[PDB]
Amino acid sequence: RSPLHEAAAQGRLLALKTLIAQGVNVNLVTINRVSSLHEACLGGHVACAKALLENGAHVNGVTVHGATPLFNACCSGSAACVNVLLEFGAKAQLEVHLASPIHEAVKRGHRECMEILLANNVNIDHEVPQLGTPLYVACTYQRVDCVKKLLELGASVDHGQWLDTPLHAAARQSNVEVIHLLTDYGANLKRRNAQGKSALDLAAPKSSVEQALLLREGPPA
Repeated sequence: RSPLHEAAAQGRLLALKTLIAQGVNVNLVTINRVSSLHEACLGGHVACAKALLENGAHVNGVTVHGATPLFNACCSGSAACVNVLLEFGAKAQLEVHLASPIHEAVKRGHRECMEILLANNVNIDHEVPQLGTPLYVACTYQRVDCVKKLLELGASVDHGQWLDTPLHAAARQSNVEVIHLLTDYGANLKRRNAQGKSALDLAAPKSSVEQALLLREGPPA
């Protein structure tokens, strides 16, 4: 790990540009194949990221753990970083063995980063194995604004993590607004998951979430 890595991690633009000017290797990576660009993006430091990109940093570089600069930018929640990476040719949706930027953005409630990725043609219903769709992640982590936006953009309401629907995920949490939003957008309140459980079955007894499900569930057909 180099001085450039550290300047990038800290968001120390003047030090970073000074080091670049001296001729240090912009693309030097650690044993985990982490570049200075990876560290700038993880810190959400857009000016440092752009300076590195201007000097030939690899916009689609992959760490040993499958992280790209774009994934790291989605960890930080810096929309500015996401934009500059995409400007320099970052791939928005990645192959299966690489960490998914949009799913991390949604998990952390970074709605603007999510919208930018969707605007750059990431599949709104992209189901990462065992993680689920963006809507499923949003429901798992009680990201109300992300849930609302995804539904409005046409996310498949029942598409989650194989048989676990977004409503099943929401039922395990404590957010009532998410329950009504899913229901309003046509969620199937009756269907059962891989454990044979309905959303109502999953809700905590006497909880507000359970109450919401009870109030929205139609009568026996």
